[PDB]
Amino acid sequence: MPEFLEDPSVLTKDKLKSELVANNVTLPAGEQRKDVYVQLYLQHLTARNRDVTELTNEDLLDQLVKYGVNPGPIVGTTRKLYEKKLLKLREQG
Repeated sequence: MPEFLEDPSVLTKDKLKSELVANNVTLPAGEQRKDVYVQLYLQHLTARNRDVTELTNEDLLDQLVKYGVNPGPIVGTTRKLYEKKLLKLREQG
């Protein structure tokens, strides 16, 4: 669980998606919102890792893939869900 940014919101949606795939994070089907991807990053990492918002859509996916997660391509309303979920994975760290 490599040290992750304490503020991944600075990441783009595509970047967060790769992060989740790089983390072998599995992205549930039926979810395409940026916030969902942002919280998933916080839900998986930050929630256990104890800016993600500045990551670009491309980089955000790179991080999601790293967690072993491969959901649907962040549309524009599910991105927040993934951002929140990411925090959960980050918490695992």
